[PDB]
Amino acid sequence: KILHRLLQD
Amino acid sequence: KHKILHRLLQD
Amino acid sequence: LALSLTADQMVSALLDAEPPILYSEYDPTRPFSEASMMGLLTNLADRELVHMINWAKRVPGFVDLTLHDQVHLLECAWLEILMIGLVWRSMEHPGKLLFAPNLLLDRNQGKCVEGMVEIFDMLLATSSRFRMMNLQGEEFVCLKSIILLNSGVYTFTLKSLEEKDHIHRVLDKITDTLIHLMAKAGLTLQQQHQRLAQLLLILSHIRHMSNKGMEHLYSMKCKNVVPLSDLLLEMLDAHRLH
Amino acid sequence: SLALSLTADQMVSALLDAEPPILYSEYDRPFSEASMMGLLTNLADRELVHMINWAKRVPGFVDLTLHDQVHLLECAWLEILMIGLVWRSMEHPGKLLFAPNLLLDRNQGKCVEGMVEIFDMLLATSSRFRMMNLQGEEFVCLKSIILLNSGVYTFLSSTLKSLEEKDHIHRVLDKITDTLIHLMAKAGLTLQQQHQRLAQLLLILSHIRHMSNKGMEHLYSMKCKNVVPLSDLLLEMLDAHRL
Ligand SMILES: Oc1ccc(-c2n[nH]c3cc(O)ccc23)c(O)c1
Ligand SMILES: Oc1ccc(-c2n[nH]c3cc(O)ccc23)c(O)c1
Repeated sequence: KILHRLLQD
Repeated sequence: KHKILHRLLQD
Repeated sequence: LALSLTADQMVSALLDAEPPILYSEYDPTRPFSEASMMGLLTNLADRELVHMINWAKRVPGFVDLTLHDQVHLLECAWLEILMIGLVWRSMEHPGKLLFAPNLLLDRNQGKCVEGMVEIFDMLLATSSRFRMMNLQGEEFVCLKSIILLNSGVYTFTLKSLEEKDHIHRVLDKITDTLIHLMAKAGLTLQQQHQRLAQLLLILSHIRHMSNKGMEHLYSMKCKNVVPLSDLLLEMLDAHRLH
Repeated sequence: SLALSLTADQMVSALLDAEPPILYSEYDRPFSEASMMGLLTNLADRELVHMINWAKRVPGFVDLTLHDQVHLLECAWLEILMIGLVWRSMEHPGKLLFAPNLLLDRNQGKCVEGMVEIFDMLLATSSRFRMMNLQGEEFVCLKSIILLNSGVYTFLSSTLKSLEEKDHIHRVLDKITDTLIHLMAKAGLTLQQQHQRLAQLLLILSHIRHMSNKGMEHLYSMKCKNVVPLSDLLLEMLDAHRL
């Protein structure tokens, strides 16, 4: 879910 | 070391 | 000499070298298990291997290479070569893999074997892609020879480096043959390079499948699921997986 | 939308200034396997953060759904790291320039079990790039082809929304092809020569894929061996390949 989060920022 | 690939690549 | 051949010479050469399509030992009086499933496919692979070795020797320029180099290229490429054959044959059976005319499997049949459904799924995906690109017999044979000459090439004192030049020159012809086929079919020049890139980008994906299937087979082997022919064993030991 | 409308020179330009920076390692003296593998993974980790931002700048890439961009980095990440490494090392025969302060030669890769073979492959690739006199503008294109190509067949959904997703990625990839060819036309290459070089370039991406697969196993075998404390993000990128 970190990658997920990092793509949103 | 007598490998089979080796061998068949001669036949 | 492979380098002076025209494109129609090159394509016939590759078309007449094509191996046969083999039949599986399939025993439908037998049920299915991971084990019988895997026995049937590794028997098939093993026989398909012998033909390959002979198909390879009729690949223009291939017999030019030293035996160490030839052994090495085949050691690198054998499963991709079996996988691209497979995907080619399955082209016209959507959602099934035609391992052999008497062994046509769908993905639910994959379930039998631990680890297979991942690989099967890839193999179907690629078949679909081939079918959506309307990939042609003539283009297939070139793609196959590109896999044999390329896949091992980067993993090679003096004769060593002049065998490199040589493979590269033969691969430069197959590219020529590819484009000329695409010109002959009436693709625009922009469509020539676009299609050419697409068939080549699929080779990257076939390599990923070979690497996974190699690991997959290795589990099978290390789990004593199926006995492996010394030839398949040697092919497998080539890639020192762990 | 506007990704497809781009000219060849604007694609090159888009890519050239999306380029991430070169990062630095950390500074020594004797190398254990632990310290070594710790410097390389600390490095990989920081580099992934910048890559996520480079992907977002790559034309057409943010047009894709969150899940599909996720999937594409999941598949592409170590290849992307690797082509950047091979590229940075072109100008240094025999050494891998991980970081300006971390330039390692073959003998030093025998500090870590198993990574010497992979080292050699990375060397071979760099040497090949050198042999072709690869250009920075071909490099940035190669690197985008990898982002977009590497996960695209492993999109298995048969929904309407997902087919035009693939076609879009397939249309972007066609532009990047157009551009590579544009670059070679500029260099004054004949037509035959252009198809030969394109061919040569993309065949190399097959070797980079194999390299990635191998480095991925290697990285999984260190994770087990509890040598290196890997970051969370590297763990979860690594965990994407046993899914
Ligand atoms: O994970 C895998 C991948 C491929 C095979 C395989 N086994 N047998 C085959 C015969 C072919 O013509 C093509 C592929 C195979 C296999 O037995 C396991
Ligand atoms: O088997 C491998 C493969 C790659 C790395 C690695 N570690 N750190 C890296 C930084 C890069 O820019 C490129 C690759 C790496 C590694 O530590 C082990």
